Amino acid sequence: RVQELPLARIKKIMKLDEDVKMISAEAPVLFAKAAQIFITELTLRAWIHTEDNKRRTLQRNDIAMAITKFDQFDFLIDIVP
Amino acid sequence: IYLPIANVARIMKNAIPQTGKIAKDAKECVQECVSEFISFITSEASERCHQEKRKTINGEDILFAMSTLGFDSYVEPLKLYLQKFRE
Amino acid sequence: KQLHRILKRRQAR
Repeated sequence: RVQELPLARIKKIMKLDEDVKMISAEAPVLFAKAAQIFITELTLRAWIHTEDNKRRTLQRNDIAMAITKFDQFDFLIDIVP
Repeated sequence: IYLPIANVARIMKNAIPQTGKIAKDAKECVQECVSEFISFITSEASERCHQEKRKTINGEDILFAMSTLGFDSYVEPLKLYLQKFRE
Repeated sequence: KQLHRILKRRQAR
């Protein structure tokens, strides 16, 4: 269940931001569900490339291909080598 | 700094066919991507709060940042999740 | 939609 994701870790990531001072209780909760949605959509889009290469193992290059192709993942472009 | 790999892997495995497999470095890659997602959205919300001279990142700030940055489809499921969360 | 936030994240560094 999404409720199982650790809110303390989400808050820690949030607190890396240089302009974050205080965080509401509900912000990490929202990010937990958003993380599930995001992982699911990114994985499904990477899996297109897995199957297009006649493979059954999702590989890091499949994720990189999904990042470069889809506008919703533009923000990940600096992760791609 | 990262969500637990077991949780990331479970969500990933639920997304693909039951016979599919996921390489270890692909799970780690998605782990990195989802911390970047949180940081990216947070940066948008935090600059807005700073411009408005507010000290607390609220839930509306996160949702609005998602809407601004191309994740508007997340807003409705997130509101339902949070409302059932606090019910 | 993401371009300016992507840039600003690079700019903050």
